[PDB]
Amino acid sequence: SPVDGIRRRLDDPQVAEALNSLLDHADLLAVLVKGLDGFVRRGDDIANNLTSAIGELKA
Amino acid sequence: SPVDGIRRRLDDPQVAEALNSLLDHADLLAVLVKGLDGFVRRGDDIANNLTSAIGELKA
Amino acid sequence: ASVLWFQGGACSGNTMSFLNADEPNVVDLIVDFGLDLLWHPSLGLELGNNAQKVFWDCAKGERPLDIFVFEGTVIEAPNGTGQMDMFAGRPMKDWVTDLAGAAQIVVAIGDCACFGGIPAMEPNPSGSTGLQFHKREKGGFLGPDFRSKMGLPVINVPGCPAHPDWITQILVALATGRAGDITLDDLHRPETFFKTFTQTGCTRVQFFEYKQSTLSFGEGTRTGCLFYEFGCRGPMTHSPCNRILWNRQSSKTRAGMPCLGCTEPEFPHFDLAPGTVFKTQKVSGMIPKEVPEGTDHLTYMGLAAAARIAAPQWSKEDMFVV
Amino acid sequence: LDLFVSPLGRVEGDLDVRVTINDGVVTSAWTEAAMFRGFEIILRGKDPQAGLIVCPRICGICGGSHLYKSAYALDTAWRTHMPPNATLIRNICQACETLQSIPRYFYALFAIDLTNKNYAKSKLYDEAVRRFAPYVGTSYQPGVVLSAKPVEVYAIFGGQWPXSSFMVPGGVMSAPTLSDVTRAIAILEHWNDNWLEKQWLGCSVDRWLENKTWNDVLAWVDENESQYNSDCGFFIRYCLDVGLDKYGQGVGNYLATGTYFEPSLYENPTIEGRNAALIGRSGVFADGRYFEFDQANVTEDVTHSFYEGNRPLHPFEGETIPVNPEDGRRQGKYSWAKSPRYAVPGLGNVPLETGPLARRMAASAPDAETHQDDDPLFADIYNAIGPSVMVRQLARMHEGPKYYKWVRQWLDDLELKESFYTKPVEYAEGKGFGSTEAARGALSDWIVIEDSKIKNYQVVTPTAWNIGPRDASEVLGPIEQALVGSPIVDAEDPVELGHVARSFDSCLVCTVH
Ligand code: FCO
Ligand code: F3S
Ligand code: F3S
Ligand code: F3S
Ligand SMILES: [Mg+2]
Ligand code: 3NI
Repeated sequence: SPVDGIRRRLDDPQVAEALNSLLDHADLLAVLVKGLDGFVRRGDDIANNLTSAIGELKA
Repeated sequence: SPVDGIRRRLDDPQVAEALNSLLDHADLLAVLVKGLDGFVRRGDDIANNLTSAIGELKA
Repeated sequence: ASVLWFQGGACSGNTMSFLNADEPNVVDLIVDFGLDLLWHPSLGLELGNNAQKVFWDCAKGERPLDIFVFEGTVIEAPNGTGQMDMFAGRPMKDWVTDLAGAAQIVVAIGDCACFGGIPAMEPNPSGSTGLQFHKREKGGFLGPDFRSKMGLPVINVPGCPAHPDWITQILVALATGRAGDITLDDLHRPETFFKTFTQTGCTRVQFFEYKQSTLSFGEGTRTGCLFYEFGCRGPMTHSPCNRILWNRQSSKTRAGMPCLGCTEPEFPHFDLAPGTVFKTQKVSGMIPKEVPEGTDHLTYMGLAAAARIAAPQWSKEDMFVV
Repeated sequence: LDLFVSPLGRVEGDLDVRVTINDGVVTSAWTEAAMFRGFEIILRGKDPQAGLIVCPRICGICGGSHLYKSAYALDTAWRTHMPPNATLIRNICQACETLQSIPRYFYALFAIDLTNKNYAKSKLYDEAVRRFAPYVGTSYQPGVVLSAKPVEVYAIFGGQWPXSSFMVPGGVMSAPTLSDVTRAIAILEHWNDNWLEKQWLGCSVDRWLENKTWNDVLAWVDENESQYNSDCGFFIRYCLDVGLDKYGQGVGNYLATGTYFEPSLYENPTIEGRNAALIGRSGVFADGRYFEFDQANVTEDVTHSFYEGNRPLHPFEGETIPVNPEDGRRQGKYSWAKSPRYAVPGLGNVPLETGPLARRMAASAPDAETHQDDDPLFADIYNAIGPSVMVRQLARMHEGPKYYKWVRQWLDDLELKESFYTKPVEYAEGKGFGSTEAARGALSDWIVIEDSKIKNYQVVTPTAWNIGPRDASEVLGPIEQALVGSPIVDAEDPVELGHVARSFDSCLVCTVH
């Protein structure tokens, strides 16, 4: 089975080592995605900030 | 077993917290990869758009 | 040109919309354009055995059937018997089989007939399907390879209901020798109506361009585009709703109602699942899940940010003022 | 003679009528609604506002009514605030749909049967044929063509007709402009002048509304040549000549849920406050007596319907579980129509005829408030000649002038600077009752929202009231009893069955949904 093969890859010492190092820095990945979610959910505000900034340079 | 070790890391409170936060913003990751897939599948169109744009600046 | 108009799992909204026809109006279409309306459940004089005589003559080829219009879904339940739609002594689906096989042209009017529409929403108790489609999937009741005697597939005049012109102008074209001018898209819809989008001619496209959202219904719709907060499917929906106005007056989007994408085979989209009605599904609260047709989320969002920055003041104010 | 008429068309859907005929008279009747879509089943688990999209699709001709009552079901379920302008727009659009229905149904669905060969001996038959023949009738063509105008008004406010969902909890989606209202007024005045007054009445709406008795109506017919030769005057004379006043009596008991809220009285829709706020009054007229309508008294029986069930259910606990028509017919079930019954004290759960006649009877009830329809005309007609095909039709047609005047006034009442929508709280839970008088009568939604989803959604349409089959007590539905007693001159073309069924303006897509 192909799913069996992914489990087989997970056994690989080198694959496992890399996956473990990814889970060691999963907090950083989580925070960067949370930061991106924040940036996206405040994208309208950042757009209004760039609008007020350009609008000042217009005046 | 090395795979058992990745399951062990998954138990870790801090690893689990980060993986849960990743799965919280998974929709953002999905949409960004879908956006990239879209951009790639319309890469020829964007290339034709840049060709027509440069071709205008040429004339 | 004889026309037999049957209704399966229909609400008769396509007929009522059709009766709103102007230029031609329905009476002038039926009388003055040489279209002999053999029968229509809402308009035919014949009842009972006289009506059945008309139907059987059409089905068996005793009299010519030029246009078979079908409105409503092909109801197949229960258990494929179609007895949830018994018409004139038969399951309606059997009538559909016979008459679609007899007609020179078969026209499915309205999503129900074209694609299954609202009755085909899960759990689809009536086993409803379209003539040649079930939602987007080609084949429906008649099969993907069905062709009428003029060689055409089922002409899908979608909508829920179809606008009167979407059918009447096709009928006029057929009656005036312009059948060859009729081109059909991949959903068998007349491209003369369905190359445009609902957004095409929408009074709110400038707000769309500048990513100015209508925020609320009622007076809130004096400004803004409905795409961002109300799930307007205008930019993803092929229709001339804003080109050829409804009732010669308006369109949903002009009026402040989001386009529900009813000309699209998936209608009702998302099966009206909770949270999808008059709402834009968004990723991370700001990226629409569905972007306009032919755009990708990356470019669309980049252009949207640029437009929000460039947006002129009038795009942020009421425009459909008293 | 057992006569099975299939199809009986021009009832907006699939209807078969079985009748027992003895000595040329129907002695028993069964109405068989033959097409089922199951929208109540579909709505379960959908978005709480899915009704605003789905319910209009119950019916093309009266979907706007469905929208109206579904919106009010949500308004009550969510305890919304309705700005007066929103109430006005809802009233206008409901009434405009009805104003479209009145001529469209009359000419396209009903009056063409007046050309039946059974009437060839009538002295008015040639004129009836000239006027009402399908597609070529001199009254048919303008009546049908102009029937599209009132729904142009509907489209002005709702974007389109049919199939807008612009009536939402908290108001309407639209924000009418000045030109919207002026154009709506112009369209309405043009339609009134060109069809209602010129063609239907041959007089002003005011002159018609001066008719307070049946004798007033007869005097109106004879008053002058314009009224005499109007479609209304001709129709009355034709009915009296050919005997349309002599059968189709029906139950003689009526249900009106009412519609058209006075904007100041229904700003916060509730089930309990609904009746007082109505302009077109609710009212049950049973055993010659007036009763207040109460939705709690509504049950639906499926004994002879193709649904599972063993007891009448109030629609809040309603269920729509189809049974296979083969099995159901083995159990004596014969219709996809449920059998709505109303608990009238001293009478039990009785069938009630719905429709314009029911509304006119309700409007004849005492103690009308100032905002409410107070019209004794059809109390007098009911007492003088009783119900019939002619009287039922006259009630329908009588609503034309009345509703036109109401719509014109409501358009004047619009305060364009004021709100059309109060954003509601979309509560995860709620029980809503929305009701209206669609063209054909009491149309009602009982909705139960649970967990931000539709937990239950039960629609009871006016034709379900009228055409619904026998209940558990074998009591015939209003249309079934109206068919009983109908003469049958020609079993090959039993046009009188059509006259009776269509005099109710039967809508079978609504009946079953
Ligand atoms: N009018 C109408 Fe349709 C019916 N019956 C609904 O409600
Ligand atoms: S208008 Fe009615 S017939 Fe079907 S396409 Fe829409 S539910
Ligand atoms: S431009 Fe119009 S069609 Fe919808 S997406 Fe905006 S309201
Ligand atoms: S819902 Fe349909 S009628 Fe036009 S505005 Fe959208 S395609
Ligand atoms: Mg029901
Ligand atoms: Ni109806």
